[PDB]
Amino acid sequence: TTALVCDNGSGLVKAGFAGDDAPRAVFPSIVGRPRHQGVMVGMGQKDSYVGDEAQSKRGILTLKYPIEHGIITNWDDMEKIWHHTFYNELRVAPEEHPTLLTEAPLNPKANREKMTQIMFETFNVPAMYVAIQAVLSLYASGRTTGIVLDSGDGVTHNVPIYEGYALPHAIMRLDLAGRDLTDYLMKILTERGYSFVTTAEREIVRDIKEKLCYVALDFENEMATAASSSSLEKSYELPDGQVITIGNERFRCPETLFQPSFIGMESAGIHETTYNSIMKCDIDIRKDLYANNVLSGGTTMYPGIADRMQKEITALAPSTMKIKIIAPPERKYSVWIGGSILASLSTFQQMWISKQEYDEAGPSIVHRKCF
Amino acid sequence: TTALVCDNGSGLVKAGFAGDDAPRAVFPSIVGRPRHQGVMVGMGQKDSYVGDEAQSKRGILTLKYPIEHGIITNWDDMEKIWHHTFYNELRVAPEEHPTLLTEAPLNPKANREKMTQIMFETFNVPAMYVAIQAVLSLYASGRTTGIVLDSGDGVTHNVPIYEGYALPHAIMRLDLAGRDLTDYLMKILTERGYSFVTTAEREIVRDIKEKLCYVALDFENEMATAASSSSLEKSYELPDGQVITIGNERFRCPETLFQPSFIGMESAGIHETTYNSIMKCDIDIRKDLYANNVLSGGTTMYPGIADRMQKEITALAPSTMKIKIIAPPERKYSVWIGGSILASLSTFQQMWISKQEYDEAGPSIVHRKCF
Amino acid sequence: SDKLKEAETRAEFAERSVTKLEKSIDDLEDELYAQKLKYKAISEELDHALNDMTSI
Amino acid sequence: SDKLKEAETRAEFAERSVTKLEKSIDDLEDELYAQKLKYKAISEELDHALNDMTSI
Ligand SMILES: Nc1ncnc2c1ncn2[C@@H]1O[C@H](COP(=O)(O)OP(=O)(O)O)[C@@H](O)[C@H]1O
Ligand SMILES: Nc1ncnc2c1ncn2[C@@H]1O[C@H](COP(=O)(O)OP(=O)(O)O)[C@@H](O)[C@H]1O
Ligand SMILES: [Mg+2]
Ligand SMILES: [Mg+2]
Repeated sequence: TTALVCDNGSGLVKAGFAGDDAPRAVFPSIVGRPRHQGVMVGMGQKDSYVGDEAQSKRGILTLKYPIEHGIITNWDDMEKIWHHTFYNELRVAPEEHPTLLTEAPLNPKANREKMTQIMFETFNVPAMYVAIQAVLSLYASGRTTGIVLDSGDGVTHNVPIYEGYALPHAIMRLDLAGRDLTDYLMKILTERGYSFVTTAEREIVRDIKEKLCYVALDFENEMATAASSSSLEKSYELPDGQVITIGNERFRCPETLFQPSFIGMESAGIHETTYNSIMKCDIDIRKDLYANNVLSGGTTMYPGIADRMQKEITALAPSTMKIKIIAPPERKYSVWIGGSILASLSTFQQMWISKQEYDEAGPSIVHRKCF
Repeated sequence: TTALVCDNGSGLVKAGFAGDDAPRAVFPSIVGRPRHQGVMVGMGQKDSYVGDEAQSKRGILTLKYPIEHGIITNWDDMEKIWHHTFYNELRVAPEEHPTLLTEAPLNPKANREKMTQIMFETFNVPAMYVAIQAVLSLYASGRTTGIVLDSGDGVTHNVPIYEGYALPHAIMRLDLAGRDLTDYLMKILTERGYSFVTTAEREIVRDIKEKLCYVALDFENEMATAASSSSLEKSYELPDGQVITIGNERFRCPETLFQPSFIGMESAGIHETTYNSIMKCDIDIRKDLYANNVLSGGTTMYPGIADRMQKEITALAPSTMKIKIIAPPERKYSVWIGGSILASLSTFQQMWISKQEYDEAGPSIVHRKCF
Repeated sequence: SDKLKEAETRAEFAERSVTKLEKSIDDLEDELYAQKLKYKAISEELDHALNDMTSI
Repeated sequence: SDKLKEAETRAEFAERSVTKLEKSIDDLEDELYAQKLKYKAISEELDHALNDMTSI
């Protein structure tokens, strides 16, 4: 039979059968209970709208993501999300399909063990396998080397790989991602008068960020230009009218990636953690990693980031090496495409964690040889 | 058995069995004791004529409404009105019929508790339920969202509802209604020479208001036109002859709704309390409320109000949203039609306040789960 | 009675005419909605071309 | 007499409604014409761009 390539993610759940080009169903991972009282009788009001249904009734819900930073903080809601994904968005019972979840690097063990225990006890799948979210993004590019920066919505991690041999001592995981950029944008919009507070209006700020923000090639020059002319002010229409005008908030929101001091984080930007991740590698594979830097994940879709990052790394790196940044147009679904490719391989067909194996060793089987 | 859908109102009591299209008996709610001496013996003169009987002998009575502004100020008279409604206008003993009263929003608790205590002790009904007068008017329109402006004769209230979830923090109750318009019309008629003072002549002024007054589309232009031409002066024949001619009093009486400063009230008109009630709602359900504005209640029957209100709200609202005002031809009985529909539902059949429940918790049961 | 019949006939024609006008305005409002969708789509496509060209 | 008064009032209401509807439909037609004018202007600009791109 065919395998189910699910990809929990944090912000958008992407799923679909193995062997295709794009995920079949992509929908936000939010579960929102209603918060008001409700007076109409017999309206058929449910107790929790999940997935894309709660992005249409969000006016009277309190949306809450079940995955904070890669890790899962609310297991009941995550179980509800998985149940919805299997039964309503794909309509395939899990009793007859292997599953291939994905997990960020350096995550707590208990999260992974609970994930496999749920998949084997509640949904009762035949066999499931957990894979690191960066190796798949490297599969999708058709490479076999390269250092991949997978800046998702929950957590940004940077896994270097050479000739198929991952370097476990050079993984640099940073917890700045799309959600923190949304919060920072929502916080700097208040400088013009627009106040978004409700958890429903966070979605509106996210839409503003997606449609308007861009990464500046040079930050100081843009700050000077936006403060003199008015060629940058782009307007946007809220879900009820009252258009708003975003000035130099456009390139200040995604600039947080390269200067995490804006949101008070100490660490260095995504332009310098990649160079540090390279320098921890051996001295003989640094040229190949320099030449095959891969971008993935949703948050790396800002217009103009593949040039800013290249300029920064070229500034840091030695002058002789060639710096090349692979930015495929299908960046958002790169991890899932790689997952489909991996699940479609014949050599991989014996790596699944078969159910009888789980019955013999318990949930701690995932840390064992079947990784 | 069948349920009795009574609707106390203030000015017209509307009642009838559940499941029909129109109330069975509609009659003014006035109780008038005779005031003169009376010399004929054996004429069979009663001590209080209630309902529609006191609108025919009103020449020698002192009519007094038992409901001032939603609240009930004279409990003995209200009990008399209910007794008349049950026994003479419907001729069904209350011992064998559930009742569904209606109550304005934000009314004093003691009024509701006394109402249920009367219904359970004096008339001894099997089970009664109290419902907010706006949710029913929303039932009758066949909608499930929308903001309903129920401008009755006692009190005008504006309850917004979305997807069946009422928003308790956005109810704007204003005490200007048909009665104040009658008093203001009676006060401005004195500018031509016609003086109505007696409580019986208030009924004549009410008839004048119903038959002649209309809401102007633009107030200043109408004031200018009525002051130059004479195409507006419509005449009306009193109950004894001596026709009267109403000039620009025609559209000045109902204009008080949109400018409550005429009768000295501070608050804003019904055109601006609706917009304020909308703006208190969340940012994502404002479009639906804009598109589904519902009118109900008697006082919204003035010829030309559904256009003036739409023009005013379109002036206030953002230019992109579409403003639509639902004004069904059966506006007057909209609340009662909705009450019949609600009482006819199977899902609602277990929400009644059963008598044994009242015996166990006292009259304060109404504020509890059985709302 | 004759005058009542005449007035009722004219009022019925007026009702029919206002129904026709409301249907016509519904049709033209729908057409304007379609053209507004057209402009939204064309502006979105132009913005997409702009971001693709600026971002290579 | 009661019936005649009812009919007359109905006629006046319907006439006023038809007047409002006519004015509104004319205004909306004007708005649609304006948006079509904007679309045609940008379309002619893009057509000039295509004429130059023929040399591209
Ligand atoms: N076109 C875009 N432009 C800018 N940011 C985007 C765009 N699309 C998605 N994002 C950001 O990326 C996030 C989605 O990232 P995604 O790759 O789905 O995370 P995950 O790894 O959990 O699947 C969104 O929250 C949004 O903030
Ligand atoms: N055809 C009409 N035109 C204008 N005003 C009316 C008309 N019918 C009723 N009214 C006004 O509405 C009041 C009746 O309102 P109603 O809806 O019966 O109040 P309630 O909510 O108490 O039932 C009357 O007092 C009268 O002033
Ligand atoms: Mg991801
Ligand atoms: Mg009422």
